[PDB]
Amino acid sequence: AHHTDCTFIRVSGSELVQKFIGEGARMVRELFVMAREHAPSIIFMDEIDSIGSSRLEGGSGGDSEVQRTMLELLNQLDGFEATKNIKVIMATNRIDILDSAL
Amino acid sequence: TKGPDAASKLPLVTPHTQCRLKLLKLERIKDYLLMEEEFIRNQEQMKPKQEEERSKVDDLRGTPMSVGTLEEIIDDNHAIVSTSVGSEHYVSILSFVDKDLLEPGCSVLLNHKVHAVIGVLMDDTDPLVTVMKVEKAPQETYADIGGLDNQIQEIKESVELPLTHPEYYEEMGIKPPKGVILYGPPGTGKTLLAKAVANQTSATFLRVVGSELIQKYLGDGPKLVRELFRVAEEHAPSIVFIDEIDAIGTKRYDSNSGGEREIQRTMLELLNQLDGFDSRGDVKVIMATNRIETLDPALIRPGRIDRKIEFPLPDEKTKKRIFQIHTSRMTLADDVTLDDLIMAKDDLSGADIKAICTEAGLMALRERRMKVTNEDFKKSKENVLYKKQEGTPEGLYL
Amino acid sequence: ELSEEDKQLQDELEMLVERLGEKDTSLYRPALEELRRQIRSSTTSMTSVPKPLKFLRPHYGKLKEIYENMAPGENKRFAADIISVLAMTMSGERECLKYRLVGSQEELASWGHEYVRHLAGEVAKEWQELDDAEKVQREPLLTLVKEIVPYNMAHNAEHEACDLLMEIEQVDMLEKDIDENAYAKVCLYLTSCVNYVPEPENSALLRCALGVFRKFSRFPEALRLALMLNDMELVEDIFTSCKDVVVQKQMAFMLGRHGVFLELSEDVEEYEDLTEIMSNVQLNSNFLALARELDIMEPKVPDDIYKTHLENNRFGGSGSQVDSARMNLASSFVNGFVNAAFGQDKLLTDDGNKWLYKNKDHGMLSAAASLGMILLWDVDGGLTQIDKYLYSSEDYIKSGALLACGIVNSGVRNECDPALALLSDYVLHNSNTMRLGSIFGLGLAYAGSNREDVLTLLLPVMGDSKSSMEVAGVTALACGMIAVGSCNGDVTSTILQTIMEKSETELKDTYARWLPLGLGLNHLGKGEAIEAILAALEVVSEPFRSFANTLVDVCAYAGSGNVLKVQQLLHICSEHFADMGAHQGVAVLGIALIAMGEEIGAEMALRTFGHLLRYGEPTLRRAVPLALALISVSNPRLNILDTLSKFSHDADPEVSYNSIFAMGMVGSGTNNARLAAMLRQLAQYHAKDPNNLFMVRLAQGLTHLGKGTLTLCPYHSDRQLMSQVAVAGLLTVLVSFLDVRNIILGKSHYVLYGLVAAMQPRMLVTFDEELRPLPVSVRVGQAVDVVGQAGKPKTITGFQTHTTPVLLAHGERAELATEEFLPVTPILEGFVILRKNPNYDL
Amino acid sequence: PIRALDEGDIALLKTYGQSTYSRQIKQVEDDIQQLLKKINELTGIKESDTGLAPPALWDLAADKQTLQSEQPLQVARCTKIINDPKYIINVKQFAKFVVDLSDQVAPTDIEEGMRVGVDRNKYQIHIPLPPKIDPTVTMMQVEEKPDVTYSDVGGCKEQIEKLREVVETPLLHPERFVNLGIEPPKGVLLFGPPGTGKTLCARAVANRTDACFIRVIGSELVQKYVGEGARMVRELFEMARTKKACLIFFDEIDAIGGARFDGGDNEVQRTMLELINQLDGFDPRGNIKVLMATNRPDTLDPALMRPGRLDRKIEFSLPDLEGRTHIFKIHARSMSVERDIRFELLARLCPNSTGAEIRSVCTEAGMFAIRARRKIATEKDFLEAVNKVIKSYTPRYMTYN
Amino acid sequence: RSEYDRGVNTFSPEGRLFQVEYAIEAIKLGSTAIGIQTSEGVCLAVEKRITSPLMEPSSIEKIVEIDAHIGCAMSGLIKDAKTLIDKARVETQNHWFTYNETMTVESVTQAVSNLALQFGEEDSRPFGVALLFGGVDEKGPQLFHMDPSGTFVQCDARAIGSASEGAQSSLQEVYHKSMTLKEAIKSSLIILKQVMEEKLNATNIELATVQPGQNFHMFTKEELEEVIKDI
Ligand SMILES: Nc1ncnc2c1ncn2[C@@H]1O[C@H](COP(=O)(O)OP(=O)(O)OP(=O)(O)O)[C@@H](O)[C@H]1O
Ligand SMILES: Nc1ncnc2c1ncn2[C@@H]1O[C@H](COP(=O)(O)OP(=O)(O)OP(=O)(O)O)[C@@H](O)[C@H]1O
Ligand SMILES: [Mg+2]
Ligand SMILES: [Mg+2]
Repeated sequence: AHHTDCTFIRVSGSELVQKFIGEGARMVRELFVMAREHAPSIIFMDEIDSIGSSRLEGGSGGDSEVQRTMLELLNQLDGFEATKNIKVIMATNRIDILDSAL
Repeated sequence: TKGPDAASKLPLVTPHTQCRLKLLKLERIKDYLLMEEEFIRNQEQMKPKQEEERSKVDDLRGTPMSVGTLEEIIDDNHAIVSTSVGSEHYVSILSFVDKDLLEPGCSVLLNHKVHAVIGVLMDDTDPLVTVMKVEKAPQETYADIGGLDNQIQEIKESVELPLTHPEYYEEMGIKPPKGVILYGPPGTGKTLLAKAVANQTSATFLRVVGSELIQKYLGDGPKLVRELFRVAEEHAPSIVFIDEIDAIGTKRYDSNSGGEREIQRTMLELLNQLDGFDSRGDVKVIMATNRIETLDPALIRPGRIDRKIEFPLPDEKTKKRIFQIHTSRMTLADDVTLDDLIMAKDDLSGADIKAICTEAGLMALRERRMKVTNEDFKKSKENVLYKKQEGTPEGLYL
Repeated sequence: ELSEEDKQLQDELEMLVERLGEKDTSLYRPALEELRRQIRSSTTSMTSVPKPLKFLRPHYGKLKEIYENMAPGENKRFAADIISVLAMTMSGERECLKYRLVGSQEELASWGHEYVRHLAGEVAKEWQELDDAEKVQREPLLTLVKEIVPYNMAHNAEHEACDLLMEIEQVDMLEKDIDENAYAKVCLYLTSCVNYVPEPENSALLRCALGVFRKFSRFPEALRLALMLNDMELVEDIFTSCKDVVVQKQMAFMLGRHGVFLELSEDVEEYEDLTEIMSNVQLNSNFLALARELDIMEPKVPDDIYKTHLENNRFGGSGSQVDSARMNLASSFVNGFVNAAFGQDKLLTDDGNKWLYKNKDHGMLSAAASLGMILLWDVDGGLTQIDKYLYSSEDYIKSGALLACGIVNSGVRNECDPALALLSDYVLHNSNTMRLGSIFGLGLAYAGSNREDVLTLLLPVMGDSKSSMEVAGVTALACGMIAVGSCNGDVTSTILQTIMEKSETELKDTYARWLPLGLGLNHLGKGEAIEAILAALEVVSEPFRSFANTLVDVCAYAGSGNVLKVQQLLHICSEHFADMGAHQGVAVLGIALIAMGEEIGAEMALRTFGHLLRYGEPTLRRAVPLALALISVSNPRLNILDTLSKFSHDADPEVSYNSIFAMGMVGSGTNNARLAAMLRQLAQYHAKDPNNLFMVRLAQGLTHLGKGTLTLCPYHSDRQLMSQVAVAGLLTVLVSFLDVRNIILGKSHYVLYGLVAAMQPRMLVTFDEELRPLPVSVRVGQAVDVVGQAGKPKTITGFQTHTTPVLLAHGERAELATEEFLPVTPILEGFVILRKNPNYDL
Repeated sequence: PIRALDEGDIALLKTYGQSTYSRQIKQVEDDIQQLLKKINELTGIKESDTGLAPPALWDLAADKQTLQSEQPLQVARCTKIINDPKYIINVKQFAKFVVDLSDQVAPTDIEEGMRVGVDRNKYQIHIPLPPKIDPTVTMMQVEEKPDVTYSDVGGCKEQIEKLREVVETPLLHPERFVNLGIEPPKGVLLFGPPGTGKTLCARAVANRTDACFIRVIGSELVQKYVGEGARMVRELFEMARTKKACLIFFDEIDAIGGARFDGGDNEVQRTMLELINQLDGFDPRGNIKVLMATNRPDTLDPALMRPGRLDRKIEFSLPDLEGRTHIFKIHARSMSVERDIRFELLARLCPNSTGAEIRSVCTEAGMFAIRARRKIATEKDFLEAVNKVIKSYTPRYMTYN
Repeated sequence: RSEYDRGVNTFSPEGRLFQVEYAIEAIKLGSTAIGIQTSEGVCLAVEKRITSPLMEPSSIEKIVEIDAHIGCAMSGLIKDAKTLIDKARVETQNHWFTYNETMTVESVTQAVSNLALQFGEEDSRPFGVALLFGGVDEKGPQLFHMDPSGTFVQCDARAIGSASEGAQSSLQEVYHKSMTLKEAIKSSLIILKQVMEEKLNATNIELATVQPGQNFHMFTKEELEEVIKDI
């Protein structure tokens, strides 16, 4: 972030969780749209363990909403629309817990 | 009618390699582009009645013109229009408005002062839906997929062939499959086959994430789904691609949460639009999920998703095809025997058979070489295959 | 920074360059030698950045001055070589080339691959900058190319060699430098680049390609390029140059498919068999066999085609009892085109005369023509079935009978030529219509014959002032069709004299628009001999002068793909002023004509035509659908069909007529269910206006032509072999169609039969050397390349193993999936001779 | 030991290589993108269609006369009449006003509870208006019979007979029930595995309903504003009561009829409670036979499932062998199939498959027959389709025999 | 049902034991077997359902010799069928030993049901196999059908296996009391061909007959072709 000469949007672990359903996905979409507008840009997602954990089934146990935010992020980083000049750095301990899609 | 609003795309250049034939092709395309630009720039400038009627209509209309909802039609020159703030106004319908389109629920255009109806808003599509429409078709065509032939054939028969050659289906008497689900491990070619279909297809292509269909407000989700499918129907031949379906298609279960029950309601609206009362029309739905066991059985039942196309991890021939596809641009050396990496144990996917290529290129850059070598590829494989931790049993079985 | 070896090398190199300060005996030679060794070792390695080159940022100005002053021999050359290698990276273009030119020669390969590529680029740039004023600097560049070309040949650099050779307008070196292993790559590259590169360099490139195949003895491809240039002597020479009987048969069949009939010599073995094959007399039998295989031999009824049962019969049993002349003509055209080429029909062969009597003048003429239009490619049977109407009670039916006889013979040539004998005593016949029928019969039967007897007989027809204006236009069209794409000198002079002798008062008429049609048809595909034509046409007064000039210019460059001429046409269209609108209509048609040459051109012309349709004026909008139909003939592109459907309901009538005709032409023989449904819906919508419904039925007939077994594409053999007769007929139909009310819907409904001159089948029937039907497993798919410039035949995809015969749609290519045989011709279209593979053992 | 790149290295990498045509091609591509953007901006309109009638249709200069003379009137309902009489009018949400009629209207015309127009300045009542007819509720009607009849529903003779006894027989022939003193059930809950054919039976009933058929869209009933869904349910049931022998179809009733829990759904729960009292409770519903469908009956609130609101609970079980054969014939009637197709074997090879899977198998057989250019689908095509549709989605079968 | 169907010891609200019905469903996954009882004798026709040409056709057992006069047809689990067939053989041999007479088909079916009845009576799971017992006894030719529940009832012509419903429906139409062995065999082969996925030939069906006087005769490769020739 110091020697970057480039937009360095930061995202913490729980900033994309949100309470109201669909707020996480909307926030991720706005973040990526803003990064593309300010392109080039680097998105740092510290503690990606929060959102991006191994996917759990439905039912009361599953978190679901964080799953939707993670799916939105997955499509954004690699989906129908390919990002141009947007590099994502995610730092997270326990590499083995992150789902095998992120 | 409002026929397909197909995405625009420039023709494809075959040489790829920077040969003068590619230069000629690009020069010809640029010449035609400058041709169109000059023609349309001269038209208005070179240009020197209806003006009176337009001026009269615009002077009667005035600005700004409010957009309101028509609640009822009382007479042929009177209607009840409810402004955006919820207040109903008994406004007068002016002559210059086709009474045929004036139906309850339509978005009427009203004078700001007298509120007299002056026009009917046709599109009035939800802005969160008009974004989904694919205008610039992705450049990834079918030649950009290694293998996945059976899958390509199935997807073509579902979404591509029916438009181009409907004779076969009409004569056979079978309605072409109008729903396909793409499921398989991550990085197999699901979104790719979708991008290729969108590129080749001539029908309007709508892209969704399975997370944008969910809205914070209670009734915004089902209404957004209804608006999306109505827009798809408006353009008769359409393909709707709901990637990450497993975001909202999770198995319905008794949830003590409005969030979950709202998501379930969105899924129910989706499955009601897909196959329920009233026909779906000529809209084809393509869905992708790296998890099909967690989808509601109703959503993936025959009738809604008619072809559960499977996308397995690439085999030897498919892996060799994805190495040929992702290394064609690269300037490979003479000793690069890709078969060594192609062998693998069982778990090399396209993403890797591409990140491997990118890593080989970067390692060639490290040694200041633009031509990769076998050592570079082996190092890139060793560096980029570190995905799974164990995923294996012990030395029990013989 | 730098590493230990890095700084050591940089310091050593700085010391080496510094030792070039003063002029002791033992410094220049050792320093120069060591610099040469280091540079050669660095560059003659992997593409790694040449550390010696990167470290080399000294100044050679003192080195250059010493170079000029001392030792103009070896030391000067060594300094020049080092400086040129250095400048390979820096921007010393002129000096970068000059230091190698005047430095030590040695050899380009000794330095490095990238150096050779840079030298080739430098040579190309200098040659472009070097004009013809001085040839002194020309020879050194030729000498450099002499070695550059073999390097690219040896190190798999065919693309670079071809680019360098055709960039310096000198291609003949390939005539000797080509190799057996690389003839395919060079041939494919030049064939691909021929279309996109303009004249006159296009002519030289085509001739050099011909030379390449001739040197390699590639006869089919050499003949292909000879057709490219339309050089008849080249075709005759290639015919002479064949020693192989099987290749002889295949080439004769291919040239028959093109429609260019060369006079055969009895000396050639199997003269009778080759002539009969190239006259496609048995093509009727092959088509009937294919129809039997597809079990679609049963004739379709126009009532079934219109699907009147399915349409919402709002007026039941009362709204369909009126048989007007126009709907009768439409139904005749349908029960023609649809059932055409099958040689049978359940309503036309048996009830022809009773149905014919219900028409008036032009309508009955068209019905009589469709009489034979039912049976295409069946010469004797068609003539037997049509003679009864040829002896019809009404003498006016005779013209339609002649039209039907010509259409039956259309696409098939008989050695004894019945049509000429029939018309010999009738061409001078006083009544206009019967002579018109005879001439059209000759044109359809003898499409592209270029037989001097027909032109000589027509010359009295041209000089027959007694003939009416419509007869004059028909005669001009027939004389053009006889010599389609030939620039017939005698016909050229005849039409020239006729048009100059033409009077303005009798020129203002709408029927005077066919004379430029004939001029272009004779001069179609040859744009190097029309400047004098336009100069002569300048005599005629405006505004007809402008229309004639534009049409002649367009037909001069038919398919040449000239960007500049399309630009001039776009300029003409862009300016808004009838005849002035005729200028813009012919301009749009020319845009389509020139753009049709290449896929990129057509795809971009689609956007340009849409833009000028949504911006254009009534004349431009009217001409737009015809241009789209010409661009994508028998290529039912979904986008083009969608745009035509969008504009089919336009308030302007003539726009609707043109859109419906374009729909019919584009989907010629496609049997598109979506297109058929669209046409049915349009027919239901236009049930009130007789003309819109009539031409909707016309579009249905064109779309169902041959029951999906006939294609009107003017191109062949992977959609590149343009059909001269087909293209000429297409231009005639289009020019007659820009004004529909007077010609198509007026007193000249018989003009639409001109397009039948372009009629051709699409099929994949495979035979054996004996020509018997030989079934074989054939893969079918679209020819879409998945590689770069590897020179592959499009890497057929969408494979579908099918047993021949099979149907190949527009742009659809199938390959001989069985290595048991090797085709005489690389393509797989129509009927082929499956040569049993000797190399492979069962 | 990896070393970073320098400026000279970058320059040589981007120069030492292909540079005779690379620069030209790159510039051509960039400028072609620029030209495309320029063209798009130059046109960049796509004039949006507005409801402007053909020029001859309006051609009116008196439209300005009516605009200047006529005045917009706010619509409000007279809650009470005061006795010169005074009228209390509720202007929807604006405020409550006590206004008096203009001379144009007579006092007898305006009655309490009638919605009347008022001028925007003084709020005087100028004209009465017809009672509100909700646009969404009115569009919720069918008014277009779907083209699926009872002959297209196979394997459900008992279920179809019960459905007709519930929604059709009591309406067509009330005598058979009145004579024996039998009150026909007013509701049916079609619960079964997804794709079994509940919606098809609903469409058939709507096709031969010969009455008012209302398809209840689950989206509209769930509204953004609090209390809007209950209002929509109350308007729909009133519109059903105003008609004679109406039929309401609550498709996917599990969308809103979830089990109450303690905010959760809350608002949807309130709408569900509104439908419950409408269906059963004070103020008898009337001649409104409610049709509900759901593939998950266990999530419904017990109040909605009690046999007082959904009197007859029809179970759409997986078709038996005869049902599967009839379904195969129904879906293969149009298919160009050969005459020797043993539909019994195809029925026995789909052990537990609904009608939707049978249709999928038929379409797959047709597609297989289309793959190889054959216009007749032989029984082998059907067998392959069965393998692909059911079996697709040996050692295990080794034990069985 | 999910909470009451996890053991033969639990009673469903109907009173149904929701584990025996699952055994019947399991028997529904076997190859079709048909048995017709006529005055002349009893005929058993089945479907081979060969999975690979490498497997020995005689290895898979559908019709077995429980005794010289009673034949058994298997349809369902291989293990349960083998155990029940071995128990039937042992019971027949025990009856012959103790009583010096051939046990009646009814007696052998009762003995096999006894083992099919200990489905959890404290001296496992129900035997998921249905056996069609056909043979001739002192009462004449007979055919007996058994289901995993242990219920056995005399059947004139019973079809069990994958195609039980259709085979039985057609048998009802093609069965009469006065049939002879030849016509019964022809009808059984016709029905099997009707309800057989693969075209009938000599490698996918094994036909067994037991007539009075003669013993259990299983048609051999040559014999089967002779009968399939006309059908
Ligand atoms: N079979 C393939 N052929 C060619 N390229 C491939 C293939 N599979 C993957 N790729 C490349 O890798 C990328 C990742 O594949 P794709 O986008 O289809 O993933 P996906 O299957 O959608 O996975 P996810 O579940 O993460 O969305 C593609 O965009 C493409 O560039
Ligand atoms: N019993 C059946 N007979 C014939 N066709 C059937 C049958 N069941 C389903 N289909 C076919 O499947 C289509 C879709 O089935 P339908 O929508 O009726 O299922 P459903 O059980 O109502 O679905 P869900 O429970 O998910 O709401 C029908 O339009 C019809 O073509
Ligand atoms: Mg994806
Ligand atoms: Mg339903």
